[PDB]
Amino acid sequence: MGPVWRKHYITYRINNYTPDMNREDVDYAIRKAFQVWSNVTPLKFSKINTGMADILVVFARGAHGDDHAFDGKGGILAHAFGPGSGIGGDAHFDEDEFWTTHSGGTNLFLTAVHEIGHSLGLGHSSDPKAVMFPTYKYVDINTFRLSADDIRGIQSLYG
Ligand SMILES: CC(C)[C@H](C(=O)O)N(CCNC(=O)c1ccccc1)S(=O)(=O)c1ccc(-c2ccccc2)cc1
Ligand SMILES: [Ca+2]
Ligand SMILES: [Ca+2]
Ligand SMILES: [Ca+2]
Ligand SMILES: [Zn+2]
Ligand SMILES: [Zn+2]
Repeated sequence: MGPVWRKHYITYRINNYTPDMNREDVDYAIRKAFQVWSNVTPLKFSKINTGMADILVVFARGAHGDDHAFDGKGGILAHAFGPGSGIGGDAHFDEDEFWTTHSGGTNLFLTAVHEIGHSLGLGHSSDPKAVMFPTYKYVDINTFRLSADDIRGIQSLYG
């Protein structure tokens, strides 16, 4: 399991914004990614604009303060630490990627769904249709859904 969030009201803060996208588009993509997980669990997420939140969302290139430097364009897209104090929960996105709302570049929403999975304590699935499969995919977002494996994985932690 890992430890899990021992409370069901979890705060997040967007630390900074990628210049690849409009700020409002970043806000929407992240809020909707959290919503994917709250739709199948009792978890509730709340965005805050001041102070430290449980989950800090950061855009950064190369070394960014946590022993896990990003690698430039391509390769690693993002990473997130599992539930825990401090850096635990935080989700970091590689600014050397080109973040988009569509099929071009790297889709922020889909990547955020995957990283938030890790922020909540999920590892990787072996189901190729699962969002927690370790390989990037792009699917039409308005028909994107969590796979059976994703749903029961997250419910095994937060049911
Ligand atoms: C660094 C790691 C935390 C990260 C991730 O899983 O989020 N990546 C995976 C790195 N490779 C592996 O962990 C691995 C594990 C077993 C065998 C081989 C390699 S990723 O950045 O390539 C990455 C990959 C995919 C997605 C993703 C998946 C589905 C939809 C959108 C994005 C996001 C980041
Ligand atoms: Ca990269
Ligand atoms: Ca944290
Ligand atoms: Ca970028
Ligand atoms: Zn990091
Ligand atoms: Zn992953």
